[PDB]
Amino acid sequence: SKQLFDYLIVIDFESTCWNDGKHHHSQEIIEFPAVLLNTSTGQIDSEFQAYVQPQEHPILSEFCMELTGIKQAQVDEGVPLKICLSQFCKWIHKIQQQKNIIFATGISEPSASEVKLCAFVTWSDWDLGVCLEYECKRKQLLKPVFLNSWIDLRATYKLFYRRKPKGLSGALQEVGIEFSGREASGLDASRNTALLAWKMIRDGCVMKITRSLN
Amino acid sequence: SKQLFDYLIVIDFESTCWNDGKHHHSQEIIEFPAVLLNTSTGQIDSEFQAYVQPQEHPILSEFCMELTGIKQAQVDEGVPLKICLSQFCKWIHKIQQQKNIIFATGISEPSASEVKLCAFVTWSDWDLGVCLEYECKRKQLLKPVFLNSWIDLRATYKLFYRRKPKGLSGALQEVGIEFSGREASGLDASRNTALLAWKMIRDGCVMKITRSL
Repeated sequence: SKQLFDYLIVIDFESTCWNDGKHHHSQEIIEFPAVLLNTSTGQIDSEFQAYVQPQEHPILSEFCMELTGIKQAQVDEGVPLKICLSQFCKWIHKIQQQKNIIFATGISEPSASEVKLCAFVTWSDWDLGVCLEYECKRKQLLKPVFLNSWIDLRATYKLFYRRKPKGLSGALQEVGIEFSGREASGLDASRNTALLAWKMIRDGCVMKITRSLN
Repeated sequence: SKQLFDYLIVIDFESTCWNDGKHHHSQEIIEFPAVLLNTSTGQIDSEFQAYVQPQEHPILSEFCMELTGIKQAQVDEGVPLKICLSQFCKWIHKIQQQKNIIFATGISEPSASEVKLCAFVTWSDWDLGVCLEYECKRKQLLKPVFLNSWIDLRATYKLFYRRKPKGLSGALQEVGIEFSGREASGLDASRNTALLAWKMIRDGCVMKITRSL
């Protein structure tokens, strides 16, 4: 099976959250992880991780610290989301200059092996379609335009293996990949999502864009 | 004090929820309540209630059934969300045929004629700005355009009384309205939210649109 993208960037956001019934607050990203997956070798050639300091609700709840495993001192040393997006773009620009990566849906010219097509992968459409999207609009921040299209890996998992998975853990378990300890979060969840994408590629799944916000 | 809107429609959604240690992002509406408040008389002239059958997670968790008071058989008898908006629009169309209500944007003056201005009121922006909005966008359903602007009663309470309320119950307690027992849910919570809005009108608060999409 021939893949369209030479690299995927897998992202699994962690954010503030509460489950106190009908009290509803505004959620802010607290961890911004990304792993660069090589669709030809299967390895992780580069990683990005930044803890984001919340501004509207800077105190992490016990439910949130229990769910994400993130301690208070980590978001206290972290940077606001605005600075985080600048750091992430610097990382994107770095991996472009190193691996000759562009973000395109296809080359309308004969293929040149020097250029590499890359795409963003998330588990659900929640990361780049809900979490980062509706937070940038509410804080009037500039969202990088290359995060407006991605690959919903859960939807890709459903139509490929022809079954409905019960979360990222359930999907990994059904294909024989079992991890130990608590459910991964942040950079660990991103690495495991990239493992699932690599397993799907080995099984012959061609990763295609599933959602666009344009 | 002269009010801008002649009627308010108060909405307090109930939705699926879990507390099983896992990450949960998409919630589905399971109760669709709405009360029509008369801002001049103080009465509730009409009500709407529909139990919505969830599709992505049709089995209500025990944490959800306990928190909302909704039993599994009620959403089993309920209708999908798509059908629910059609019933809600028929109810909107019905109160239009009876009370001559219109929904208009950028209203800088109370109506002085036969036509009556109405607006939607919810506690916080979560109901019409997060819950219904994301669920319609992910399910590719057509959301009624008149649900694109509303009155955040929590924000209106904060800037009017100049104090931080501890939830809808905390807000009611601070204005002398005290309830006992479990936290209300669904249609009961909508009536209690409309009670708060009526008292705020009595204190002189002019209800204004706070959010528009």
